[PDB]
Amino acid sequence: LSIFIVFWIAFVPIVVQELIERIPFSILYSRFAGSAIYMGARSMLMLLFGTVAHWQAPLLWFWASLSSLIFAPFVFNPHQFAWEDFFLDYRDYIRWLS
Amino acid sequence: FCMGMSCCSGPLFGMCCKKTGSVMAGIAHGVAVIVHIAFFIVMWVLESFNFVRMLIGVVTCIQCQRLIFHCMTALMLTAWTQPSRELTAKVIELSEFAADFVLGHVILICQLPLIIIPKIDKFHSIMLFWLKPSRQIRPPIYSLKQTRLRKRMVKKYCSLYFLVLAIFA
Amino acid sequence: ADISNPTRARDERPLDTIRSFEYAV
Amino acid sequence: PNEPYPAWTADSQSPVSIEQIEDIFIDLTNRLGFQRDSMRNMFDHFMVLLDSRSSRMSPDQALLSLHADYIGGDTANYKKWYFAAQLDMDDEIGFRNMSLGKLSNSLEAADFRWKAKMNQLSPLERVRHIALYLLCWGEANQVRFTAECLCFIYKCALDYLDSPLCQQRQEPMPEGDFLNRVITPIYHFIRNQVYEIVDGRFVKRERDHNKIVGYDDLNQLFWYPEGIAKIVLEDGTKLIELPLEERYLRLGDVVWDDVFFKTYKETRTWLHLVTNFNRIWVMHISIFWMYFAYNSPTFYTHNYQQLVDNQPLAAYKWASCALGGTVASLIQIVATLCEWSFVPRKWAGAQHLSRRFWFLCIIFGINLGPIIFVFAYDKDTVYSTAAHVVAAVMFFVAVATIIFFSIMPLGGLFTSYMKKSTRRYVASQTFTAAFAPLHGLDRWMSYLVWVTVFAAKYSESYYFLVLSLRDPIRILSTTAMRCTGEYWWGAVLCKVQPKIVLGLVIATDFILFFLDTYLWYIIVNTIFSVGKSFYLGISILTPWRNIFTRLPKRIYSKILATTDMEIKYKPKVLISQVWNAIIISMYREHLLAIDHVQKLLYHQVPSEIEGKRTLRAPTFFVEAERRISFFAQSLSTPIPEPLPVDNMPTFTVLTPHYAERILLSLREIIRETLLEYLKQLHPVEWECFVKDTKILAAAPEYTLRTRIWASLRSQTLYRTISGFMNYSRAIKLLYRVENPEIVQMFGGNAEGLERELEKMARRKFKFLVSMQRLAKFKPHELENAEFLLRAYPDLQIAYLDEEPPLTEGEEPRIYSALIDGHCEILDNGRRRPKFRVQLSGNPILGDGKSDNQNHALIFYRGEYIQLIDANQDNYLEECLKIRSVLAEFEELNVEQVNPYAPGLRYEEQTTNHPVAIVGAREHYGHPDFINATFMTTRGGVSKAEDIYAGMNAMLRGGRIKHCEYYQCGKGGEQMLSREYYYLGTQLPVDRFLTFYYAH
RNA sequence: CGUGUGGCGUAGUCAGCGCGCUCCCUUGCAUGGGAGAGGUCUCCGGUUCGAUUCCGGACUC
Ligand SMILES: OC[C@H]1O[C@@H](O[C@@H]2[C@@H](O)[C@H](O[C@@H]3[C@@H](O)[C@H](O)O[C@H](CO)[C@H]3O)O[C@H](CO)[C@H]2O)[C@H](O)[C@@H](O)[C@@H]1O
Ligand SMILES: CCCCCCCCCC(=O)O[C@H](COC(=O)CCCCCCC)COP(=O)(O)OCCN
Ligand SMILES: CCCCCCCCCCCCCCCCCCCC(=O)O
Ligand SMILES: CCCCCCCCCCCCCCCC(=O)O
Ligand SMILES: CCCCCCCCCCCCCCCC(=O)O
Ligand SMILES: CCCCCCCCCCCCCCCC(=O)O
Ligand SMILES: CCCCCCCCCCCCCCCC(=O)O
Ligand SMILES: CCCCCCCCCCCCCCCC(=O)O
Ligand SMILES: CCCCCCCCCCCCCCCC(=O)O
Ligand SMILES: CCCCCCCCCCCCCCCC(=O)O
Ligand SMILES: CCCCCCCCCC
Ligand SMILES: CCCCCCCCC
Ligand SMILES: CCCCCCCCC
Ligand SMILES: CCCCCCCCC
Ligand SMILES: CCCCCCCCC
Ligand SMILES: CCCCCCC
Ligand SMILES: CCCCCCC
Ligand SMILES: [Mg+2]
Repeated sequence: LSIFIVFWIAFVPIVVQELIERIPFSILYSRFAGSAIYMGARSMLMLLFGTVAHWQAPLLWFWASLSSLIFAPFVFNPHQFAWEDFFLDYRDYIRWLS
Repeated sequence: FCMGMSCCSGPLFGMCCKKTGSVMAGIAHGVAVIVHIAFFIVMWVLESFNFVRMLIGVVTCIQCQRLIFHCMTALMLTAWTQPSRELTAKVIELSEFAADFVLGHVILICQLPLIIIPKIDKFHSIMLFWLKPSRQIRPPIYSLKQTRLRKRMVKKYCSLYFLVLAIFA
Repeated sequence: ADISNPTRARDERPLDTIRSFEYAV
Repeated sequence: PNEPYPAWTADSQSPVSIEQIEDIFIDLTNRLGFQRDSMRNMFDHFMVLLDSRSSRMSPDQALLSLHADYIGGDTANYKKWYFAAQLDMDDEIGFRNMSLGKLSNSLEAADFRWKAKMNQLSPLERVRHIALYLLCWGEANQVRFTAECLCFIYKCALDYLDSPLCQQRQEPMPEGDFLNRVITPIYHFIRNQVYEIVDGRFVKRERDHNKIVGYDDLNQLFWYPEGIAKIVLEDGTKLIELPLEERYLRLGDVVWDDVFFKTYKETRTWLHLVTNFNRIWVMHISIFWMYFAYNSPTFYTHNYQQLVDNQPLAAYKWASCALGGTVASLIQIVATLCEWSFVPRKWAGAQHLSRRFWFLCIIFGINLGPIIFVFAYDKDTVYSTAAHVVAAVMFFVAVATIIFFSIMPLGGLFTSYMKKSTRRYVASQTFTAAFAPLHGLDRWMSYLVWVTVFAAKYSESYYFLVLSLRDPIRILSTTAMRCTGEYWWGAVLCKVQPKIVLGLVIATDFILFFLDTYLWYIIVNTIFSVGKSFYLGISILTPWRNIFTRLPKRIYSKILATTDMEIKYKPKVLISQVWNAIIISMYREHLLAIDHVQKLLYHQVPSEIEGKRTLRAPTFFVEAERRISFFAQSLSTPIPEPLPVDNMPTFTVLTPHYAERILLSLREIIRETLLEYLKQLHPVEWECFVKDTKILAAAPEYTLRTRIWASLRSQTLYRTISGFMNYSRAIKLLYRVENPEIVQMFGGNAEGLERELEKMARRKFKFLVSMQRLAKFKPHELENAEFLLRAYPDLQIAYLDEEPPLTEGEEPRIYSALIDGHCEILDNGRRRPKFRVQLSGNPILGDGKSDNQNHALIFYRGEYIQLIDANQDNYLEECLKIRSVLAEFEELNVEQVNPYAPGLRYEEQTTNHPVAIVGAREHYGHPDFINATFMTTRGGVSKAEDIYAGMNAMLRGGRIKHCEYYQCGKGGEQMLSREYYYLGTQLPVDRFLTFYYAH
């Protein structure tokens, strides 16, 4: 309860800023690399262990916050549905890796 | 082993593989996954149905590795003397690359049910109406020769993607 | 001929220069 | 009229003539060997200053005020250096700053003598004194970044001039002597630590910054007599051994590698965190310990059990709670220990730290001794009321020490007790702790905000620590998980799981304790901000048509300076002349259609047989819409009244340039398309422009006008120039509307009236662009630059140029040059400069724009500077309020008094803290507008770059303000700096809390 | 009947100078230089040692 009230208070400014105005995979991934990705993956492993061993209802809220944290940059990318764009981005990411 | 393979012949490396670093990177990924599965199985030796006693083991492994790397970096901050530093950097870079690879493919695979359905296109384009500019220009005309190679790449890379998915499942 | 600016005489006083700038307009 | 400085020359009350100031300048130049083409530059600068101040006051008051501002007053920098580094009076100034609250061979005696000497000078002597400083400031090159070095040089030269040595010399000093003998060696030292000579080139050498001496480390040597005493000649003798009048002649033998050293060093970052912000951990951690110990009996309870509900003695609760004092003392000791490793040991002010340690230990002791007496078993077994009174006493001693160490700043704890002759402070109080105090209602508002925040936070944290933690602590700490454990270690890993869990629980609550004060800060500010609206009377519920209907009267009262004008016209005939101007300005920018304009103008179409029907109010009062709406809205807030444009001061607009594109090339227009992109992006503008083409019209003219149209929509310099040249036409319009006798008397000679209007508007406004690559543009870039000089004849450009060495195989010579649009064309194709000034070498040593502005800064004029950048824009209706914006520095409508009057004292003076910066909005602030006299006498306008200028101005003693009716069209390493070290450890508590919770 | 020759324009002796690309470096925009890389001549078959080339069929304009 307490952590979510604090997060909402800190998140009001972003909602205020963005609710008035209404990309290749490699650079997008590198932009968030080392910031709120590796920590998130490490955190969802531990959250999964806690969930499986003993089920507490409020952990149901946590599965929300972390999930969106990883899925925000990709849900907002334009034309992410198209087959051709997705597979071209796959090619570009693979080539950037090697 | 890489350094013992004719290090005195520079052109030999170009003859065999100018970028053998990618080859050893793939090898390192494979060995990391295999050693993972080895620990999974050793933990399931007593655990024919127990899924709780390996997750925390994975977490422990990852934390210990990060601690070791951090200690090595801190020690290095303060003949073959310089090659020692070079190898210390190289191993860390390789481990980071493998972790990034696994994480990225994990992220990519999870999107499959979104793109399987074909109706998501227009419903996503509703956001274009939600967008302030809401202006789209038609794509430039492409020659059929450009279309052929595009289809070939789409088929090939899709096959490779599904092969990776099959391996992971 | 002036040392820093070769295009000006040596003996030219500052008020001569301001008058010249005025006539340049 | 037809004279350069009409406010001084055309007056008969001028105490000193122009032909008596020119020969003063010439005499100084002959005697000390300056350059001629800089003497001319500074004569022009000085005369424009006198003109600007004498157009709203008397000439004698103008000269006296300038002298007070540059050399002799309490708003002078030279006086502050003289009192700190010559009369050795830093500690008394610190005491006076401390005790100003009650105030409102000795400091009073020295001030009395200084005023007595400055009150009896002839005007000729004042002109000479100001002239020498300006002449020195004009050559100083990179020594302009270091002000106290300049003060030392000026003092030495003045001591030489009045001597019998100079006044009997026959021949003059050879030209260029000041720059060769005095200034170049210091520049050589500065450069010889970022670069090294390898195979005949200068290549930057890499080494740690803890061995690099910067501008500040030079500057700080001249703050103490102890630094001045270290300057040594080649003979090994000291400088200060010579008699006063001989030190300037030798100032070329001083070796600067044996003198300058480092004064402040960096370390790991968490040490900086612990030292800079100690007042916050003292107040969080100690109270957390108090709360946690009172509600947690289990750890100090004998045979604890909730079933028997036995409590320990109250003595044990109070003696346990009374460790907050020892915790606070320990934090302070650690902070001092971390601080001792920032500063060199023998440098002045480092003995103080040692004494500060001793006292702290004493407090630690008095706050730990008595508690042991309670916890000694001698009084454990025997209940006494003595133990109870001891615990009760030490509780309030602990409360007292927590409050004391939370309020008082670290630097300045025990200064009043030493009473020693040596340095009582770690850093100089004159140049580092001279904050401008608060007055009035905001001073009480600041106290009230913080009291409210902390009261709410503490009373709320107790009631969420009492219940979320009382039962888990009691259960997890007393359960027994009886097992065998692992015999390799034992059972010690199966009786300890509940307690490890308990430690983790407590640690997460401890971390969460810190996140609540931020929330309460946010909430209380938002409530106070809402509540103050009613007092401010902000009306947003009023209809948009209820602002537009009141617009004309606001225009009449706040844009025009109508009060001075003799009332001879109806207010409609004045407001018409402004409204129509705004509308037509918008129309010509291809921004309104032909049929839209007629809906808005005042009209004269009705009959002229009756003069009353000649003028009719628009139908409006009964991108463009956004601009007009903001104009009308901003007019509703209070605005200061203006002066007539014949009394307004002079100001400059300064711009840097490097690599940006002046105009678009034809290749980038016909290739990839940009034109189609822009047309698809701004379609209506494109159709308006093509309509305009058919209105008037290889086709070179079509090519050029298309190029212009395309450049006025992208990232171009011409867009910015054309935007900011609206000040000129604003001033012309205001001047001609305000007084119609001139327009009447000229009587049809439109040309003569045009010359008159331009001549007045030319002396009030200057534009300056600094290009550092005009010497090596390729031909098409040169073509663009020449075109700009052709479109606007009054624009000015400064650049760098180079000459081959005098002798073979040596360094080439470097000059800084100025041109504008009235210089003639040489047969080489170039223009002759007005001024060329020789430098001591390449001026660009570090990357950035600061060095770019420093070399063109000697060519500015006026009293105020506006700093813009390469991509910025402006509008006429905004440029029409410059007078009201400039009146915000609090100098235009004040009475004048004699600074050196015998009766005045320091506490009665009302001019102690001037305004340094004014920033615009849609103590941080990006500086739009700058007070030039204040800024340019204490370092540059920028430094190696914007927030640091604001913090330096604050530390030196200026004030920063914000203007709410103007808009500017703009579109990690910090925590290791000196500025944080000075701000964190010396501000009073409420200002510190306001500073911390923002940045 | 004509027709998909490297990403486009293509030209042709019974696979090319350009043009992009791709790499390097200089120059504040480029430009210029050095190095190399991208091709089944619409597609499917027949004949000829060998087919853009001789022919049959198929698609698009
Ligand atoms: O990249 C932007 C910004 O990221 C900051 O990283 C973290 C955030 O990842 C984190 O996000 C949420 C948490 O605050 C909350 O506790 O959990 C939710 C999951 O439901 C997270 O999404 O918030 C913290 C603040 O506590 C951020 O620090 C970087 O710190 C910051 O530097 C960066 O600019
Ligand atoms: C199946 C195991 C395969 C991986 C095994 C090796 C990991 C080794 C851990 C490491 O390499 O650490 C981090 C990476 O951490 C991680 O994401 C680990 C979790 C990834 C899997 C999550 C699955 C959902 C690298 O980034 P750093 O934090 O070191 O910062 C350096 C900044 N330049
Ligand atoms: C990250 C910030 C950390 C701040 C410090 C928080 C750590 C809190 C530690 C509290 C220790 C509680 C230990 C409880 C058991 C104490 C001994 C029990 C004795 C007994 O009854 O047997
Ligand atoms: C991908 C996230 C993992 C699955 C998402 C959360 C799963 C939690 C809900 C499944 C278990 C809940 C049903 C059992 C609860 C109960 O026994 O009352
Ligand atoms: C939150 C407080 C927890 C600690 C409990 C009270 C702290 C004192 C506990 C014993 C300290 C030393 C007492 C015996 C040692 C002595 O008397 O010399
Ligand atoms: C600061 C050093 C001493 C610390 C202890 C302070 C108090 C010491 C005890 C003083 C006597 C208190 C008991 C008096 C009665 C008695 O025992 O005779
Ligand atoms: C720093 C603390 C000073 C010592 C404490 C204050 C002085 C009180 C000394 C002990 C008082 C105990 C009562 C004495 C009377 C008695 O025992 O008969
Ligand atoms: C543990 C004590 C908490 C103290 C927190 C201080 C919050 C109040 C700050 C402003 C009120 C004090 C003003 C003092 C003014 C002064 O002494 O000069
Ligand atoms: C500037 C600080 C203001 C003074 C501190 C206000 C709160 C101090 C008292 C804390 C609560 C102690 C009383 C316990 C009863 C309760 O609050 O429920
Ligand atoms: C800083 C992270 C939390 C620190 C861990 C809190 C203390 C964990 C161990 C406490 C129990 C073991 C020490 C006391 C011995 C005992 O329990 O018998
Ligand atoms: C038990 C009554 C409420 C205690 C908490 C008071 C909250 C004060 C915040 C303003
Ligand atoms: C029942 C009220 C609980 C409120 C929790 C707020 C905690 C503030 C950090
Ligand atoms: C309810 C008694 C708690 C004791 C803590 C006092 C805190 C003083 C600031
Ligand atoms: C926890 C004690 C910190 C003391 C730092 C001293 C630094 C000296 C090198
Ligand atoms: C046994 C009751 C003693 C109470 C002492 C309180 C002291 C307050 C100053
Ligand atoms: C500050 C905690 C140390 C107290 C020691 C008492 C024996
Ligand atoms: C005897 C138990 C020692 C525990 C050590 C754990 C690292
Ligand atoms: Mg601005």
